Amino acid sequence: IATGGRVTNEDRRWWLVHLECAPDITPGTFIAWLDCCGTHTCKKLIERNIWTIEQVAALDSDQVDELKYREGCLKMDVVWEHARTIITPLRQREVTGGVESELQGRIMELRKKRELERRREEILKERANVSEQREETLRKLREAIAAKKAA
Amino acid sequence: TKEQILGAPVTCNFEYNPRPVRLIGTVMDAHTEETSIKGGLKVYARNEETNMMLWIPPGNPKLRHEVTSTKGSFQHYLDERDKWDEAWITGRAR
Amino acid sequence: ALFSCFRCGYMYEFAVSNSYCRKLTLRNDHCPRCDQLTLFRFMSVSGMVGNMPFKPIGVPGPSYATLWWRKTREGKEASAPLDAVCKSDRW
Amino acid sequence: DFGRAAARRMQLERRRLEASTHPPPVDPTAQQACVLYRRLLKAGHQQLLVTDKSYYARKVRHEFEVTARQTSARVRGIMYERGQWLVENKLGGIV
Amino acid sequence: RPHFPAYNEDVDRPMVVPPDAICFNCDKPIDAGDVNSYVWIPAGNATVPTPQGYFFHFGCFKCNRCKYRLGHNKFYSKDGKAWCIPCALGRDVRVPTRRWHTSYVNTHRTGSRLTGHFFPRHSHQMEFLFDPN
Amino acid sequence: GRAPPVIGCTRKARYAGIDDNPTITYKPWDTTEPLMADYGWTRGKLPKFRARSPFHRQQIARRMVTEMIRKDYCIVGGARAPALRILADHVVELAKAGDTDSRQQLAYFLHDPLMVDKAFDEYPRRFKDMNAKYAMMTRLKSRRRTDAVAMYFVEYKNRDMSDNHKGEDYSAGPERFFLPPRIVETEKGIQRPPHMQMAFDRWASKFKTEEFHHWWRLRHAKLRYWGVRNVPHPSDVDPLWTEKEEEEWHNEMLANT
Amino acid sequence: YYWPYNEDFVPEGAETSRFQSSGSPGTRRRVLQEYALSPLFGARVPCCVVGTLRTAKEIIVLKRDIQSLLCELMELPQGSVTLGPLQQLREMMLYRHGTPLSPRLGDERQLNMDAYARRPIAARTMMDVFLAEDMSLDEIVNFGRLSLGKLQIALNNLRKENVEPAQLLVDRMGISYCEIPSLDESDYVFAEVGGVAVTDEEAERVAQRWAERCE
Amino acid sequence: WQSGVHTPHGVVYRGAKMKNWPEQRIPENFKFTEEQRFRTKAIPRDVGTIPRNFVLGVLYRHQPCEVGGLWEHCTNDPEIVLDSKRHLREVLKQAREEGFVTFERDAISNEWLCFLTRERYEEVQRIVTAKSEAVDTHSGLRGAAATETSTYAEKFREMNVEAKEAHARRLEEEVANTTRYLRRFQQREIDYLPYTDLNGKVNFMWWYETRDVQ
Amino acid sequence: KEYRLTVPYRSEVTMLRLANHKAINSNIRELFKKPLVMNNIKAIPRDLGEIPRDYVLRLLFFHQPIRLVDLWTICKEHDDVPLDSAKHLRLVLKIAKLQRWVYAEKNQTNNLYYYYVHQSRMQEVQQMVRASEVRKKEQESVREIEAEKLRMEEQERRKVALDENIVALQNALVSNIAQIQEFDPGFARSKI
RNA sequence: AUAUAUUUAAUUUUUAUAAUUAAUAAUAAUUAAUAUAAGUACGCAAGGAUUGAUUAUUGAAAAAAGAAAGAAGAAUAUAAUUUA
RNA sequence: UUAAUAUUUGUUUAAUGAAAAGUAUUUUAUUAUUAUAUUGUAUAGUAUUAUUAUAGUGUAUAGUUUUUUAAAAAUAUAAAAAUA
Ligand SMILES: [Mg+2]
Ligand SMILES: [Mg+2]
Ligand SMILES: [Zn+2]
Ligand SMILES: [Zn+2]
Ligand SMILES: [Zn+2]
Repeated sequence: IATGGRVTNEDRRWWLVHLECAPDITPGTFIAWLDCCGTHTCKKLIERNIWTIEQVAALDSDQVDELKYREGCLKMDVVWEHARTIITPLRQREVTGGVESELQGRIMELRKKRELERRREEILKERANVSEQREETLRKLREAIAAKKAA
Repeated sequence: TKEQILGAPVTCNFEYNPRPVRLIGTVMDAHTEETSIKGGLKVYARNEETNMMLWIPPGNPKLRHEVTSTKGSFQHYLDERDKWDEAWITGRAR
Repeated sequence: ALFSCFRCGYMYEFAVSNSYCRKLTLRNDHCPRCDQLTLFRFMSVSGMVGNMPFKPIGVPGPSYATLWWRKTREGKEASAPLDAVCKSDRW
Repeated sequence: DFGRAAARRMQLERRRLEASTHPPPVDPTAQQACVLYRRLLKAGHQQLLVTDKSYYARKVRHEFEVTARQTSARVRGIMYERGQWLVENKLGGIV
Repeated sequence: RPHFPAYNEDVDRPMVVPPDAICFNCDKPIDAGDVNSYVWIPAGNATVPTPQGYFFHFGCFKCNRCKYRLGHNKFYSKDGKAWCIPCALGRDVRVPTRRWHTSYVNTHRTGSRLTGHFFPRHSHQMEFLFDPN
Repeated sequence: GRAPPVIGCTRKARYAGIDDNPTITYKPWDTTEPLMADYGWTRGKLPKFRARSPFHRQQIARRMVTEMIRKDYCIVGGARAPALRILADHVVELAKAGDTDSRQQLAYFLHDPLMVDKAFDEYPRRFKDMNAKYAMMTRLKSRRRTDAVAMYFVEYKNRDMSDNHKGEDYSAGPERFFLPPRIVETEKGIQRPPHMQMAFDRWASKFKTEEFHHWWRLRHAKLRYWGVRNVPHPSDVDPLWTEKEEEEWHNEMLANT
Repeated sequence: YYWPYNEDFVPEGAETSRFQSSGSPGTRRRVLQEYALSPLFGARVPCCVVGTLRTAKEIIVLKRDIQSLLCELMELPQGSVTLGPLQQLREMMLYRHGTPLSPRLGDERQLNMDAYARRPIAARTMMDVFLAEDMSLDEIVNFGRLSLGKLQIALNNLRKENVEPAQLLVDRMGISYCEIPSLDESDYVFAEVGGVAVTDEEAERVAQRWAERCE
Repeated sequence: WQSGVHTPHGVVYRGAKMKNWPEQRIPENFKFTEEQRFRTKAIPRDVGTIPRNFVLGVLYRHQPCEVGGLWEHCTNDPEIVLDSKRHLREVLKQAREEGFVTFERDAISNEWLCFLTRERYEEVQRIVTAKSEAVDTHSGLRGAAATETSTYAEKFREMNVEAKEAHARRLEEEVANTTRYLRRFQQREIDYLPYTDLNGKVNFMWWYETRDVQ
Repeated sequence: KEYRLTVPYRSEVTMLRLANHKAINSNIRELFKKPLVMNNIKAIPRDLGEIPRDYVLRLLFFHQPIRLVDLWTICKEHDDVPLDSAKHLRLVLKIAKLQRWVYAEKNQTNNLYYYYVHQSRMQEVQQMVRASEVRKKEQESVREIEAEKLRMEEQERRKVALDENIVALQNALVSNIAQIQEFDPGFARSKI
């Protein structure tokens, strides 16, 4: 993300609406997922013992200044703003997963699973029954051939 | 990312007269990671006897394509790649 | 490239760049089995160090001997006795 | 060849073993053929609104009488299975 | 055009100089790797004597009966000694016009390198690579 | 949608800007990584100095970077100077990264593993407090007489923060090319790393033999037979290294400690 | 041709992370509507942006004393003023105007309308000043105007001359600029999300859901 | 190597530690992304003379070994030089490439065992004897202590076969106990420094020291 | 002039093709491409005599007859073969024909090798090979006896190895006791 | 198979600024698919015209008034993305 | 005059004994061993320091160390897509 030099409400809304495109991202995921988090930034954060988006969001402005003007992290402000912007829905995902659960429901989850297994069993039962009918028709052909040979 | 997008089946409905065309084709390549007006998507769709390689641009109101796998399936991507390669080499007249 | 020791036949692999084209035929390298400096000869060919222009990283690729040499020391039947101690994918 | 080609050949061999275990479908007999014909005729006369019932019966008779007698026994069984599919799926969209 | 590979791969059966190594005409020890004064003729066989190829000194690669060089650089083993084809076939001793008591042969299997065992060795070794197992 | 008025990648002029139109264009390799850049006359590429081939150009670049890391500076000519400066920046970037892949890449590129080690030892601590532009390029007012090409002095910036080259004076070269470089009076008591000191001592003692004097006189004879002017006669030549000169140079080296 | 991805691009037997919530476009649109109507987290309104002519490497050592003196200037209890990250404005040779990374000037058109030019650069390193989150925008802008006036009076006194918090900020801390940033209007209301119009009742439902999640 | 990112939380390897490597605490909610886990690259361990000799000494102590209990035996060994199970696996792979040890599979228990090759068994025995003599020369004791140790050795030698086996089991379990106790007082620091050989290849030079921790 | 040579990053095969130096373990094909008066490559030393002769004699008396390609494939199928090429096999068979060991008779469209001149000596050599196989079986029985002896020797090795393990663990034990006595001798005095 | 002369195509490098005139590249006798006028006019009848629209054929053009011995990039597409 | 011309441009060495040929001031060229007078050892040719390894033995890892230049046309080679 460019941000043109400063993080704005449009960038925060961008991150918020892109949070849908990452359902498996928890508040405890690694720091390389945040935008503009290069290898230098990630190594400096690991030196600071920062392995988590929560630990990035819990940083202080003085620590961010130290990381940006004494360590060499250019987009440290952008990484920190991204973390602070996305940290609040991540806590909800971790504690309950509200936006992920209230829209589907365990009832619909189990319904989908049961219908999936029933359809998968029916697909094979169709072939089982058609093979049974084929064997029955083969036996009927054998009986008809025996009758014709007797005739 | 590419490693998690390529290989996913895509259901594409294209509004065409007199009846919209409905296809299912796996992702072969993507041109942009995040959403963008130049996003792009490369899809290989194979019908009963027809094999085609579509490049669907994003944001067209007539070309409604949806990714449904939610996952990558790199092995399925490799299988579809080999199928398309064999079909493309076969289709040339000799 | 893949090199073997002249005295014992110990084999190790290492890609050769454009700055070491003179040392592609014969390498004077320390041998771990002989525990001293031995002469190493060129055995099989690897792909390259750099990239061929407008060609992928796989082109050209190693020969069948290099691919076979790796598969005997690291693979399904090779790492199976070693997947029970550490499972290298993990620590 | 390669590892992927070897795996593909092994998968094809397994599929061919399964297909060889499975038998050729069917050569239908007169009794079940007439049963299917009666089912088709009754289903048409039950749900055949705009299509001429006479023309439908003529088409079914023509099929059962000439198409199977012209084609091979395997295709006869394929036609039998397809007629059963039509009976179960409402003549295949014949409105 | 030459129709033979270069840098023969010995991954299937490595051809290395043994620690103990005697001559065929001399039955005396030779230098192992410090000097290439010996002549190595490898063929990938453990057949006695001197498995995975016998060895000759440069000066002694000559026939043992007539003490002369070889015609086409091909010697004949005779009860543990190396003879020449005119000696083995029973013909008369022919003095060569060129060098007498030494033959044209390279050192350290350089002359016998373009022919022998290459990769792959057997057929079951290629299927080991192309199979996932 | 339609196509641009000029379709396909068409070579433009040297000073023509970008077009910013949809065009299927592929790069030869990933030039974003250090020491893997491409040479060309567009702005996205390094200025390709003259060479018989891209392979020869890469060899010249490798020897340039090797000598640059060796003696902390290099006087080059023409379009070689921007390429040398950018490649020195790339080397410093790899050294500050300090990965095993970075070590292996700098070893693949350089001609001297000892110089690879020297770079990875010195440059991190030397340019820890710098963001970019680790090398300085100065266009000299004197030109190479043979081809009238513009000369450029390329060096590294943090001279004082370095272990080697701490206090070295480049206003004038040493008395001999095998002698240690000049040192300012203020930094006379400086000390060098022992491994680099031993390497330099070995390379310098290489030239203290009589076979080198014979090579020197034979080079005089060769260049005189090849038509090169202002080359004296091997009878009039005199050795670069003698006993009394070596004694006083050893005295000065012990003074500089 | 060549495919851009080799076989070893993804290790066999390893699964990748999922890139969307569900395969259903309706559920996708509902989750997108939730995340679009969500309140803007991590968004703060600074009362004033304070800037100095020095560099961030020189101001980091004094950033805490600046916080204390700004608290004393606001006349608030100690620990109510928070300083944002230091932003070093781009050292520009041409000086395009209006850019967020452009160095500030000691003059504005509203201040000197009849002036044929502007005054030279007054700030090169800036920092936002945030109050407590419970404070309203009215109190925020009041404190901002108060600090602006006090710092302007302190700069005038310094210019006329050569214990007060403003005098300390101007002399010891080297602070030479203060501005009031305009309200950010970048976030526009999503009237429709995914083509489906967002009703007032659905917007209130999403607001209540997010309020309960924050609670 | 950290306890949370490279291994599940709660586990720890009782072995030599790397010098100046902080054992920083990783939160429990930490998880890697499926794509980020692929591109992780570990530093190469030391498969050199000291680690291979240590592993060969363990494999000579336990004749034969099994790949499961090999790490436990290495941890019980007093002078452990291995860093972790990855270092152990790399040293095993290097020994297999050099030909010191071979890997077989028992058809009874369906488990992989590590046997010593007949051609290299003599060199392994020589290495073990040299290491024993070095440990004897380095170990310090008074006259009475040396006399008591010699008497105990003579008694263990004069004991029977099964008596010697039971004595060896008791001795190795007491060695395991005293090593677990002494580890709390001192550890083994492994230090490394990369360099490049004349062939342009990058390899590390390693030092192994002992440092007291209180 | 070659594209592979002008390419900035040369491949290993491209660098091999530049190995025109007459040296040990060099590019033999690239050195053979140049004329014989330029490259010092003498004739190929092909070992002839009884060593390949008896081998091909056994392999041919087994089948009697086989074609040349079949003989070469059957030989290559084995592990130890004194023959390096089908041309070497051809030269050995030609020398054997000259010495009246094998004779080649042409069928309707091919030639096959037979043993008719030395058929009695061929059967004698076959019986000698069979007796050598019987002696190999007797040596395998002697190797089973020597393996019982080696099991006894391995029991002795296990005895000395457990003694070495005891004397080593006792040394490690006393070293750890000394260390613990240096640090906190209470535990050492408790363990005695 | 030759630039020697003529003749042409360019150029003489930010010129804040085309256009009073010289000279100068596109002056329909188009073709093919549709559909509408219309199932009209016109024919004894079967039949059945003329016809301005979309595609099809895929391009766009302005001459002379300013300070000149580097790369019109300080070059890895930023007018210095922190910099000792 | 052509001619501000064409042409040259010295930044990286993979190989080993004669004779014809060549006489270039070898100042004592070598310093010695053996034995035994005398005699002679360095550099081709194609009008040249030139597309050039004179193939008489013999075999070999000594790297057995003179090729400028910052964009263009035409030409010369080499490569040159999922079009045919
Ligand atoms: Mg001008
Ligand atoms: Mg001449
Ligand atoms: Zn070795
Ligand atoms: Zn001999
Ligand atoms: Zn002879």
